[PDB]
Amino acid sequence: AELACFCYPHLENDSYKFIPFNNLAIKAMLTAKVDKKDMDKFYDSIIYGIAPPPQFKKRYNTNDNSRGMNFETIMFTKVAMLICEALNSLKVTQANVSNVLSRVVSIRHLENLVIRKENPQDILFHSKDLLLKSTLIAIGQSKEIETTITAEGGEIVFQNAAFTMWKLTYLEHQLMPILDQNFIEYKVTLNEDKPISDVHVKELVAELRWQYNKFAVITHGKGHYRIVKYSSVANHADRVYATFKSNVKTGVNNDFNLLDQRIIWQNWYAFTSSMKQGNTLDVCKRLLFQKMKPEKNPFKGLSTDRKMDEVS
Amino acid sequence: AELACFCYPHLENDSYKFIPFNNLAIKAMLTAKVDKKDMDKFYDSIIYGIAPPPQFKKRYNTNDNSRGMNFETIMFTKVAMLICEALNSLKVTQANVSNVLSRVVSIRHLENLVIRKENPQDILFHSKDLLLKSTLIAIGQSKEIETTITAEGGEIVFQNAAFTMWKLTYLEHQLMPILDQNFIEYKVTLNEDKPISDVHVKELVAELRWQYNKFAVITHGKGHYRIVKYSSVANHADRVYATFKSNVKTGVNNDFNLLDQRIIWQNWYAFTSSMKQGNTLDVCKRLLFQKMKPEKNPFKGLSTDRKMDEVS
Amino acid sequence: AELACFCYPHLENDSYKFIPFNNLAIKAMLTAKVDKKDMDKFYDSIIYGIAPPPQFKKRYNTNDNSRGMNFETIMFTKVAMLICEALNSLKVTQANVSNVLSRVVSIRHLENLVIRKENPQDILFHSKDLLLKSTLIAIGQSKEIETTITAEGGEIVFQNAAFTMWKLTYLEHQLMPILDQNFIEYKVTLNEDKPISDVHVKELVAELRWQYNKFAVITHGKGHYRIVKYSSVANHADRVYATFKSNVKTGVNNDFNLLDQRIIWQNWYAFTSSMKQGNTLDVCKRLLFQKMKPEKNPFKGLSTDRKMDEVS
Amino acid sequence: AELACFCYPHLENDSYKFIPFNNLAIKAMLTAKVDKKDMDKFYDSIIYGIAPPPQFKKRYNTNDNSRGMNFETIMFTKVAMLICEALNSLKVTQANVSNVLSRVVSIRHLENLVIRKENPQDILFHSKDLLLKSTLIAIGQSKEIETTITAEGGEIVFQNAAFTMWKLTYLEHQLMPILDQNFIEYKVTLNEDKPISDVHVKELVAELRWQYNKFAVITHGKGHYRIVKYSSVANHADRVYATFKSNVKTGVNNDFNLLDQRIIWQNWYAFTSSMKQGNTLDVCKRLLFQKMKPEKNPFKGLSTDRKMDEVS
Amino acid sequence: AELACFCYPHLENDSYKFIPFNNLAIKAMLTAKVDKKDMDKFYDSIIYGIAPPPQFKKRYNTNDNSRGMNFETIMFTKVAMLICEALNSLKVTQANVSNVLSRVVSIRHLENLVIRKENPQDILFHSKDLLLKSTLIAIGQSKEIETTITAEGGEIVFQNAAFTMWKLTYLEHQLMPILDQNFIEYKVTLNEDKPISDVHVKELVAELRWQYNKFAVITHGKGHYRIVKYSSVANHADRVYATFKSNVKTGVNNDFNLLDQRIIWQNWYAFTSSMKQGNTLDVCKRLLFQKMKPEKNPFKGLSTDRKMDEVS
Ligand SMILES: [Cl-]
Ligand SMILES: [Cl-]
Ligand SMILES: [Cl-]
Ligand SMILES: [Cl-]
Ligand SMILES: [Cl-]
Ligand code: NA
Repeated sequence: AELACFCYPHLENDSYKFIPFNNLAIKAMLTAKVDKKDMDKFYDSIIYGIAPPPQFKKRYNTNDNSRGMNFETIMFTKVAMLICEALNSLKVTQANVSNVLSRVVSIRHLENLVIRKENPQDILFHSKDLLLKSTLIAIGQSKEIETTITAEGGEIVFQNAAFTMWKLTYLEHQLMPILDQNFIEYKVTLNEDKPISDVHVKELVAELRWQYNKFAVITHGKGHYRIVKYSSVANHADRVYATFKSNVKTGVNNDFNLLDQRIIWQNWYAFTSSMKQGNTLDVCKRLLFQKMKPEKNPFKGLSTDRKMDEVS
Repeated sequence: AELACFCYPHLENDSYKFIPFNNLAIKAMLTAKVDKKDMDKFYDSIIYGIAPPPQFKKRYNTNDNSRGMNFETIMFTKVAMLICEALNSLKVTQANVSNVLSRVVSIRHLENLVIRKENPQDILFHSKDLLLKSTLIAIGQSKEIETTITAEGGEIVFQNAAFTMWKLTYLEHQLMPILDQNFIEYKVTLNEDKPISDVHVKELVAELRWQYNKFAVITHGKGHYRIVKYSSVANHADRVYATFKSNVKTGVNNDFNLLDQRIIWQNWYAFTSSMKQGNTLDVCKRLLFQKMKPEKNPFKGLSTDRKMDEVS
Repeated sequence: AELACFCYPHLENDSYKFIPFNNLAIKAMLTAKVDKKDMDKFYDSIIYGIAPPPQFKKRYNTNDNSRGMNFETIMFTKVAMLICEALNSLKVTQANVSNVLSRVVSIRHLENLVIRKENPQDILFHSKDLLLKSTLIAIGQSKEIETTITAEGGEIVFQNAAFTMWKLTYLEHQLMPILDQNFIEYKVTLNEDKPISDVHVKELVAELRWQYNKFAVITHGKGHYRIVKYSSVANHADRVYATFKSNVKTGVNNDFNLLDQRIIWQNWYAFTSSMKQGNTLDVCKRLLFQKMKPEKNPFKGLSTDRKMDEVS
Repeated sequence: AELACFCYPHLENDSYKFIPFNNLAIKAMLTAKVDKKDMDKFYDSIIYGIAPPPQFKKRYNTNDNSRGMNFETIMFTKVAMLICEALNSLKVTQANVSNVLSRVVSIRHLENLVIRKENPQDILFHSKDLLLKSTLIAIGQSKEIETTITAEGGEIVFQNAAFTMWKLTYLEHQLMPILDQNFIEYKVTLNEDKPISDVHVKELVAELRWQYNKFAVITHGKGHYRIVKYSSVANHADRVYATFKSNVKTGVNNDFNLLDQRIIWQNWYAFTSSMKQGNTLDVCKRLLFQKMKPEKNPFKGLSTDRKMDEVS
Repeated sequence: AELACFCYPHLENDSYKFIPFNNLAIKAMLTAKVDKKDMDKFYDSIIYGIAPPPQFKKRYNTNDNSRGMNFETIMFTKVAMLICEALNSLKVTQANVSNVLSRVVSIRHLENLVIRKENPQDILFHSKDLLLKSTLIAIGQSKEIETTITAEGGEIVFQNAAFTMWKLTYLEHQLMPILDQNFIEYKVTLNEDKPISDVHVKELVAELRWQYNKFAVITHGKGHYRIVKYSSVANHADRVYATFKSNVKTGVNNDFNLLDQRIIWQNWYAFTSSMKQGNTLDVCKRLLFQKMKPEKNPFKGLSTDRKMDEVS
């Protein structure tokens, strides 16, 4: 959803402050009769303060909508506040305010950051610097790459010197949970920006082959691995191409990190490489469904080793 | 119930302070044997402080009474405090204290204000000024008219630039809930920001005809619309007439605002107009039960009437 | 779903007997690996008897399917038995068996018949003749029209000499409930095959206008009225045209009863008339969205009468 | 309610057989549009058999009515069957059928009889003769007086050679419970129709004065004592007088048994005596509220004896 | 129990400070092996501080004892603190220190004072002086008579200018509840220890005769009325005489206030009068069981007046 679904701008001095919507203001807006010309304008609930532009009605869950967010939960407020705190640190100017608020982001990523931030065990709880950096990355206001330290979060299920693997517990989210109960997804973030040894790569690949054999190892080009069911790959390709195409259109920074060819699923590496080369969706995407000549396996015997390890 | 059911006066210098009753003081009063001459006097429970005059026993729910209020709930205390705060701002004098305390008010309206006041999302939570105004209107100590901003509240089910429609949550009340489970009633308050446009009048009437076709649009003359089941119209008629009649008997001025003839149910407009002309209840109600086709042109003859006035 | 989802044929004498599937046989079939050539063949679970052809997998709810039926409920067995009892009375021959089982029917209609049949208050409980007739109508093996006596059932919400109105309680079904919690639908069946007086029509129309103003009065041409939300009409038109088109294709009896033009929604009568006249979907369907010149209202003042009735 | 609210007559051979209504038939009738002239006729639900005449609608509890009976409970069916069994033993004639069913009876009395007859400890369980007799008395088809053996029932709280005292547990009833939670009432039936010794009368009076001092001892003239709160006495006077008047008007002999003047409350004896003498309600009632000079009581110091027994 | 069951003395400066036992110190003491010589010495649990003298073991509930107090409840600690607060205000010296802790008091009376004290509605909550007075009276360290203001507490069930009647809720107590579920007792305290008008006495007697006719009105001579079941009177007599006899033998003054003969049960008045005259238990107590010549009824017709009030 757009950042504009959570907060509205308020001019103080030369700079804009951002304020969370009250959930009852949103609720009022959803029952409102509004002229077409005012669909893109902030809404006055009268009793509960300002509400988001009515054009965003479908971002919110109601009796007849389950494709939006549960804005009446406490997590909505927590996420809104997370966003506001980050935006407030930016000193957004008159010129940029609309651009900033129109950015569409992952709400689940933000709920996960709230979960990190509120846990006294977690570094984000103790470092406002890292919390802000992590949030800025999540709301499209940073050039920095998401790494282990700034990761959205979840449950750590594997870790070595170079990598941290997280289970994304989207089924249990309050604000915008995944509704398909068969959903399972992980991400692998890089611990440091530093050359990674063959040994540490091998360790990750061995874990992925043994423990997550039914998962494709892919990436959306933003600097981390996404571990997804093979049955979901086509959808990921659609999302990835569209984002890439759009960035080419708006001339926005369209840097796409392919990541390690020894780790990424062979077909996905082919699909994304062809995409970067400037091919159309159809040329790209069909590479996903093709059985390819198995590349020179950089790490033979990995699964057998894990197997023998388990037996002993 | 009378305001004297919630608090008692204490003279301090030149004006009164009002103090809420302890619920156990009321409970003791209910078991008390009192001289007839003392039925109208505030009661000393000895252990729990002053209590309301025994003449108001029937205002309180007991084993042999379910037609009063639940004075042992926390809401009783909250409503009593709301009343006291408003009354304390008035500087009530000896000349007026009896009249003030004898004013009968809607307890449900007051519970609804407590509900608004205690919600951080609601402007009443943040504006002592508006809270006082809203309360003063509710307890009959204001010249002001209830509007959206000063409304008793409830659930907003429709809103446009000119109007806010509220569902009244009376079934869920703690202090004096409606006990008939078939109860459904709404109210429409004017936002009163700017002059009203007929665009917004048409929108309201369309919502009412389409979504609430089984409800009569009426008013009790206090400046807002009441959306009631047609099957409850006769009862509202009786209540409205009694209040009107009583104000005539006593001497209080009857300000009955008829509102918009295009919005009010035609029969209700006729009934209230006849009432305002001093007709008996029997004559007024006949209009309620009469089949009646809408008035084409209520403004026809306005100039001719002015003409004949000049001739006279 | 197809009748073939509930039972399989077994040759006894010259005639076919029909036997319900065990739900664990179906469950086994859903986990089975089957050759393309055998998708249309009955499945042998080995342990739990015969199961339906694997081509019907999507008729059954599983972890990854919510668009089918809950075949593990007792209602599945009850419906299967209802079907078998009716089919067994037919003495289906070798030639017809495949045709009979391929018929797609409403499962909810059948669950409703089970609910009627199992209620000792209901005539279907006491008359095997009427139960069989009702079931045959429901499974496409009868020329008879569904009437009040043979109705699928539900809750009676209105009745007069000529009509019976039923609420379809699909939200509460066990086998294949409607999942959209906003669903509401009724049907009006004719009590007798006998001319209906203007008075009795007027009574129905008055009820529909007063109590169900937000519902379109339509029909699928099979001899009864369907009372559906206006917001669902376009979908009904799609379903109705497809069925009509298909029947023209297979040369199947394509009799479409328009029903009473004084009762049916004006636009729906236009749409279905144009359909019968042989027009395309686009010519037909667009009549639904057009505001038409209100036809000569056969019953003026109906809503006003009900209104005045309620007030008194 | 009238007997016609529970069953309808069906002519078999020589005479009428009474058959209980299905509760869904009643439920259908409540939704039915019926011609004015047919309001007093038995209603055909089509689906669920015959229903009571629509003129009796208010006898049945619905969403908008709480003053009737809960006809969807199993007790409705049990009461109906009890009525039917009694009526079917009478061989009612054509000339009598309508009057028999028009009789208004106590539904609570009937539920109590059901409670008696279904209890294997109770004599009514083991004697169809006594059961029929008890029921015929309750439904106004007997010249017999209700005694202990044929009592409606309840809980026995006192018993001696001559009397049995019952607590009427109307609060716990399923069909038509008393809704006032403050309700308490007892009845004292005579164990047999014989002269009662002074000693056995004195024993009853002693118990009433000691254990039930806040209760008036009255009678409705049907041969037993009713023990009711003094605060309900005036209401009993209204009901009793109303019934007495009704009988005199319709030429029915009241046969009002005053009962023992040594037991009945003095003011009640005066009231009913004045009623039998033919006086107006106003004149009779005036005797209820008259602090009349005590008659000397024929049982001195009964409470003193009980006190001393308690202390020992 | 003895005050020494709740606290121990600690000399501080000129006088003793009293300190509550930890419940685990008591629990330890209950398992302790102690010399007979030390049974009357305070016990050192080592772990949980000082404990009561082992001679008081039976005052505490354990697996083999249910006749004591529940010392592990929070009410134990509250009562203990209530006692200490009162004793500490006395500046007890070596002179009286031992007699103070030996005094046996009503634990239930003390729990009731805690219940009064902790209630913001109660005057004891706001006045430390009245709280101390009330407690000092309850623990036998005051010459003042218990009145309404200083009452132990309970539920107010009647009140007039002169009296307050309390229900003792001993069944619900935590520390040492009455275990006989048949228990019911009230007390009537004087609002002021001043002469009381005949009218105000009459009001009390009328309430007692009407609402509490099965209760004997007695007193234990300490300045208030106790309303007890007639079946408990003989036991009260034994307790009262034993205390009187004991006070005589222990030099302590009796000061038995017989209270008002127009209120007290005749037999109790005779018994206690005879007691005050120095007669033996046999002579005193037999007056309880004698049917006495009725005394001139001071207020004839009280019962009739209430009856008439109830009927109207
Ligand atoms: Cl990525
Ligand atoms: Cl109003
Ligand atoms: Cl149809
Ligand atoms: Cl009687
Ligand atoms: Cl005492
Ligand atoms: Na009828």
